[PDB]
Amino acid sequence: NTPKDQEIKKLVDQNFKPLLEKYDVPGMAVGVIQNNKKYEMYYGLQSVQDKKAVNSSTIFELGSVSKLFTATAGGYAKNKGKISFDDTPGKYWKELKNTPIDQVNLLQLATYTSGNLALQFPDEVKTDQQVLTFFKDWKPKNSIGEYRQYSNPSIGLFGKVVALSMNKPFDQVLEKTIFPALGLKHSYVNVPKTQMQNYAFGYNQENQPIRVNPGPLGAPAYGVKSTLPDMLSFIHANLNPQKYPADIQRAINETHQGRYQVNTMYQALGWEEFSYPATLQTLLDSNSEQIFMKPNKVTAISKEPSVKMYHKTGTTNRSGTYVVFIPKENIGLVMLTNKRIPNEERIKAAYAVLNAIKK
Repeated sequence: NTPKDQEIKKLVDQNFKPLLEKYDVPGMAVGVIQNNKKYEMYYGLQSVQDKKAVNSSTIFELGSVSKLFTATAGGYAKNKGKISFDDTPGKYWKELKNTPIDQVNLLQLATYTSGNLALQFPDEVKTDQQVLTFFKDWKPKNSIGEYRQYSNPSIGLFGKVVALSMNKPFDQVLEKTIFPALGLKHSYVNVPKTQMQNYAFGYNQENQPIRVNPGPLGAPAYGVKSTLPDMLSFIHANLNPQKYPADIQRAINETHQGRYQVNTMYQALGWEEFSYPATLQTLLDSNSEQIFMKPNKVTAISKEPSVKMYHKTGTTNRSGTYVVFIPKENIGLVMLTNKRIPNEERIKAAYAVLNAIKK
């Protein structure tokens, strides 16, 4: 183990490992990628009932971090000419033609500015048929494009349209096109039976194992599962897109462009973006209740910040996910767990590790 191996292990042991006992989390995988070198730390149990330890093959649910793959698929479709972000959803989902939702464009769906879509579908919307009925009956409220409200229905519709534009179901868009283009070999929307023994159980607040299939249009919002080595490769592709072939390189760069600004945060496709260096308070504020749950007025970007960093939290439940990268520093970090941990704690631990790593 190199001098870097030891230093990084120590930093991760100092800042992430205590979270396991503090929040009774069965298992965790934490990785750092720096200058094309991976550093992987595994702790605890993949499955409590099986006494299977977390390892490099463990597959974790990504939760909301799944949206980063929806974003990449959309950047891919757009740069192949299959969609334009100025298109509306009825161009592709023909039953939405001549309905009010066909007045919202795809970029506005992908970046949560339709003006009338909340965090979740209404409780009564449970089947694919009911989702279509929901969108046909939809009416706008706030001026389209002017207010951000984080929303699983919003990006789910975006992902459904992306799949329609590529003439494949969304699961196939990821498993047959996007994941292979990124070199990921153990990332899934549907975990195959030959991998079930590697699939971590999620654990609720009562520490019981929980597994559920997605709701309607759920896969683009929270439906991806992946390993720590695969997620480090994904961060590498975001740090060095120029090393990848053009179609996926263009897709990745598309997810890095700021689309509008809310206070100190810039919304890109999937990724949240910040001027580097971002103070700890700026990163914490991006996960305030105000930003997460309320409608916030957006402002057009004058010019993008000159030096940037990017992160995404994978809230949900039965899992904790956090990913962050800094192009200037050629470094990034991934945290995966099989139990929820307060976002505040994920951000603080990653901030301390990244601020201490020697160049």
